[PDB]
Amino acid sequence: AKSKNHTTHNQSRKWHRNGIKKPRSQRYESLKGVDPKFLRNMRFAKKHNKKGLKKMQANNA
Amino acid sequence: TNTKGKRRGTRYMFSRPFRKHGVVPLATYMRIYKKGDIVDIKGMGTVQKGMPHKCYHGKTGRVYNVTQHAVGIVVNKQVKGKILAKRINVRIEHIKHSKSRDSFLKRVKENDQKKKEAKEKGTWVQLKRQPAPPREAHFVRTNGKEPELLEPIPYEFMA
Amino acid sequence: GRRPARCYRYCKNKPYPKSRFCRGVPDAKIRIFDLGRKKAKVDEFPLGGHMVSDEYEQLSSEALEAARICANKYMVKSCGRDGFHMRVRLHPFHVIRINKMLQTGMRGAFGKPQGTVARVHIGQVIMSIRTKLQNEEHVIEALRRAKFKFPGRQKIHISKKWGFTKFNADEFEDMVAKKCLIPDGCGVKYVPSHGPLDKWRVLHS
Amino acid sequence: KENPMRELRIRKLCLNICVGESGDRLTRAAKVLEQLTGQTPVFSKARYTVRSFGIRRNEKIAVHCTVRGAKAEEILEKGLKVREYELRKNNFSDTGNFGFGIQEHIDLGIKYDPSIGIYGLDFYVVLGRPGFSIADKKRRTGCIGAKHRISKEEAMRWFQQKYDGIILPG
Amino acid sequence: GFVKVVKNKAYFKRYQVKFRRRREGKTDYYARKRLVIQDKNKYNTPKYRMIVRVTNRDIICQIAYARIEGDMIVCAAYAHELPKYGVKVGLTNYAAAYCTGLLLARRLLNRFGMDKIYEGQVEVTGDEYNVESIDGQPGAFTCYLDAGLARTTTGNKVFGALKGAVDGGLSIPHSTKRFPGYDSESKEFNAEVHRKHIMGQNVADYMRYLMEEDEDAYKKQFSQYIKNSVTPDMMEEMYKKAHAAIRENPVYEKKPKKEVKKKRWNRPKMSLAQKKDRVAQKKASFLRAQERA
RNA sequence: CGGGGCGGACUGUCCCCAGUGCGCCCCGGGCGGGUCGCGCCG
RNA sequence: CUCAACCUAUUCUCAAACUUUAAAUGGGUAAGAAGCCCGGCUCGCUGGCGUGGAGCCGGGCGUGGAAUGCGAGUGCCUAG
RNA sequence: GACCCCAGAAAAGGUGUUGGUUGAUAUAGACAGCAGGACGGUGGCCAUGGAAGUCGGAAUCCGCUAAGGAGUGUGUAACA
RNA sequence: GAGCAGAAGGGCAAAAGCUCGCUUGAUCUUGAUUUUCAGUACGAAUACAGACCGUGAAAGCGGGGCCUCACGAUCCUUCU
RNA sequence: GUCUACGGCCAUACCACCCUGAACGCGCCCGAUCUCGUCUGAUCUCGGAAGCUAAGCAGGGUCGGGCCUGGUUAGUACUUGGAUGGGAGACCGCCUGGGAAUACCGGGUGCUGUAGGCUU
Ligand SMILES: [Mg+2]
Ligand SMILES: [Mg+2]
Ligand SMILES: [Mg+2]
Ligand SMILES: [Mg+2]
Ligand SMILES: [Mg+2]
Ligand SMILES: [Mg+2]
Ligand SMILES: [Mg+2]
Ligand SMILES: [Mg+2]
Repeated sequence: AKSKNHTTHNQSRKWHRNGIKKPRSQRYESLKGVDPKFLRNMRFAKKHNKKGLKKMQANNA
Repeated sequence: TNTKGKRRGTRYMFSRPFRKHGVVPLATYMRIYKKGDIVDIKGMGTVQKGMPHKCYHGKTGRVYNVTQHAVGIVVNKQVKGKILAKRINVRIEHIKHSKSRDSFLKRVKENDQKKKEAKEKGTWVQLKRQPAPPREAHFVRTNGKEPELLEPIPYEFMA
Repeated sequence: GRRPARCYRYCKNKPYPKSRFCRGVPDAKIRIFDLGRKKAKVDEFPLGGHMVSDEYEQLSSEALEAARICANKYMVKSCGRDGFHMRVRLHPFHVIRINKMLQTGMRGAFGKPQGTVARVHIGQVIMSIRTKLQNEEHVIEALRRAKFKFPGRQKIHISKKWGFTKFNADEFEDMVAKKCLIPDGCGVKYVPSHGPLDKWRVLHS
Repeated sequence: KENPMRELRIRKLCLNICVGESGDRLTRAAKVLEQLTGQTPVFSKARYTVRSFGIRRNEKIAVHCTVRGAKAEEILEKGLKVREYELRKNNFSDTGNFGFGIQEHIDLGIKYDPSIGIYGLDFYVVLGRPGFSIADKKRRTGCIGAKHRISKEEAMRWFQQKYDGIILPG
Repeated sequence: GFVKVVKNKAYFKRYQVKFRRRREGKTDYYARKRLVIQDKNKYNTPKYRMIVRVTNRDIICQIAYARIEGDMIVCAAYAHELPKYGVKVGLTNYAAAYCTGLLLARRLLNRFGMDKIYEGQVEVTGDEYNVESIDGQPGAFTCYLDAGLARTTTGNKVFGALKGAVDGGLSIPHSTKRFPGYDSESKEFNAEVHRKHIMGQNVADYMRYLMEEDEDAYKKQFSQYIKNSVTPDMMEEMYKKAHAAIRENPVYEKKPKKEVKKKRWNRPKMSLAQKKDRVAQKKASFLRAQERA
């Protein structure tokens, strides 16, 4: 009739068999969840990087 | 059997320290948080808006977003056999700058200065931290005074 | 209709005081904790003797009452009704429960209050008697007799303190002389050398 | 000798008429206070329902007003005429304020009216020195300090000196 | 004794003091948080404000932005420097509040170089005016009124300082509900009685009102007005000359500090050795007086 | 463990009684670390 | 004269659902090249200000910035 | 009596023996034995039917003394 | 040591309590996130963004109740 | 050496009582025509400048309470890991590392940012 209710016994042994891996961090994390007003302005800044290229290469040279 | 309430078991966790109740000091609202800096999540209970969940109290994360009153923090959370990066919105009353990153950033600037000076002067200097080495050989003077004899004291029932 | 004390000898539970959560607790059997000449001044009874437990255990309020009466009767016989002062230094603040059997079995087995016990630690003082110097042998015998009312192992000790105070008997008198101590009923008041000078001027006058 | 900024003065007078119930009795009482002060009084309600007194919570029970300045000094003299300048010793509180009562309001200097009744009232003179208002100011409010306070003995001395009053040893 | 001592040892052990400037009754920290704290997505952008504090004898107008190490005042103008420019008497009134608000605006704009641009309303009229930024030019300086603990009802002098600053060229958000010309019943702004208040015509009306009724009360009230020979018929022109002088030269020249001998006026703190000696001497005097009997 | 000369403050010994710090300079005794230190010994 | 309650200074004994204080063991993060430092360019966001913030483009820096050990990363199908 | 878990024991006792702690007496004669004395006021007071040291309530002294409690027990109705 | 609707805990003093004045942010929208979690849903919650408003002199605050509870798929119906 | 305006940390800053306060200031203070609020010009708002440091405020004092920081308590309490350690148990000791809190006894009694004054 009655049986065991709950245990975390042997759970930690199972977790560490394949390791508890930290999430794979890498360059260029995603922009999900960032402020929409800030985000749509950065798109305008990226779009208009074309102009001022002549000034950039003049300064770099 | 345990309830699933969002603030179960936070009776002392979100309570204010002794004789530190009342108005929140204003410099906590004047801290500048940018994208990429490391912040400890505390979770004070005077402000009930933007409270982090109790599983993030004491955790440290990295800011990825800044709003008018809060920040978005990427903070690791361990769920059974996996760790996954949560993103939480926390008002600035419940965070503070982590000094571990400040200490390391200080040591980087000192290291780059030390390399710069050593190259321009003509020296090589150890920049890595080394673990505490075994003690060096030394002489201990008695100064003409014999060491004091120590003996265990007799037992007696104190009180 | 009380269980044998062997069923509640050990501190197995957490402390379970009578509070707003534990209600319906019967009164402890011991209600009197001081006997003899409780009104005697501090310098009348310079000798202090303790019964000290050596076991981390529980003593029932029934046993404390029995041992209190047993020590009182011997002290009265050998020292008179005003030749001593006894203080029981254990209070039965822990409620023990009983799961009363005639639903049947272990279902809903949490018990109802049954009585109260005092939790005693190793080296803790159970009982104290203060008296004159010439009654040292009578105090030891009185405390020895009261040992038989308790489950564990207890030691009789003659304290180096003066009476029921916390000051040593070999420096008590000259502290009173130099006004570091002032009697107040059965005890003393320690007056430190700090505070308003008006208190100091109340002394020395 | 004394600093001129320490002389005692009257802050307010605080007349009060506690009628038992609400209605035409209370309206007549407020009429009496208005005739006495030239100044519209305010009704006060009952904190709690007490049926041994016959009152209920939030029911208009009493009427009161506070008078300051020259008009207060005039009304106090009118009240002290009735008392014959005889205030008992215990009428003075430990904070330097005193008070008394009168049983009939007609002898205050108000002509009788058949419609209006026989209302009595309470006088409560609140004494003060210049500078007492710092406890009431909004910005940088403070206390007045120990020397600047008024004791029962100083209030009694002021009454004896100013109104040549008699303090009965009651 | 009959009653428990409320302020016993346990009371003081658990007592938490409020903030120091709350205990002195100088700062409303509920208002200060909403008013000095910048949005976090604006980072180190300063949030400027105009602190208007009216004193028993002075008007203080400052512009500050909050930092962690304390506030930073970038421009301050006082009403006690008004004798340099026209008006010499009758400070801490509505007309002087306008003058010091205008002086603060002109002083700050001169510090930033935005003088010719953002002149403001040179011709003083009481109606609503709000400076607009000019394209191709640096934007208008924006700050917010900080009234402190003042009760902001219609006619308060802090709104006189605000009116001077917005007419000086500063952009401060406001409504004309709190200017003296506003009428609560009709819910309309007169804008002409407000101009009179700016020009001190209500004070001039009082002077001639007292002149006709009781000359003794007139002397008692405006005693320092007979000195310096200020009359009601010349009040308005005096304030207009004050405005023009403020416009022409708002630069503050700090008075050079004089040589002073270093003097200790307040008693220094007694040392530990002195305190112990004082206790020993007091004890000795008690014993000596006792043996005298 | 202390000695000299000027400024405040304290004491129910007040006669110009007694005692305590502080700021500047002149001396004295003791302790420790650096010193091309300098010598002598191992 | 005496006993109550009251107040004051003490005194005995306690708390899973009390607490000023407060461990040990424990939990998170950091210990660089995706870093640091220079210049410049873009922005419709922000704005006293060539102001802030973010993004982008060039350049120079390697003593590879604790110990120890180990080769890692990633996908599909899947039984019990 | 005889070895983790583990398969049987407690309070309380012992002039069995062993070690330890504290104290006391003693050549000014300990201790134990054997042998003498163990007195007067006073058969002290209050208690009662009788309580004389010895059913009890209080007192608790003095002289002679080497010493002898106005009493440690047995005993008597009380004595003895 | 009161009060904040209620259970308890947290929090709160020119507050979050009390009294007034004006109001309807308890409204219209798209996503993101947190909580339970399988990292599914519901419920609840957090931070924004776009409208239209309220209030205040303004900074601001407000898309319900100071926070932790107060609730509900497919199919069908009904309204907009 | 101080003060004012605005503050940061939020008692080393608070609380009780006493003493002193030069100059500016800050106040108390005088009045209700206007602006504006009241039962009450007490508060608030406004217009002032005869008087006063009595109060607030500032500084100092008190074998002051509190608070802050040390010593002690104490290598004590508790505790990581270990043993075919002890003990009928309850519990205790040792090894290996970490290590408190009262009482009691000392010392201290706001630092400071920006702007602007006074101080022969
Ligand atoms: Mg199962
Ligand atoms: Mg049985
Ligand atoms: Mg149990
Ligand atoms: Mg406000
Ligand atoms: Mg919106
Ligand atoms: Mg809410
Ligand atoms: Mg103290
Ligand atoms: Mg250990």
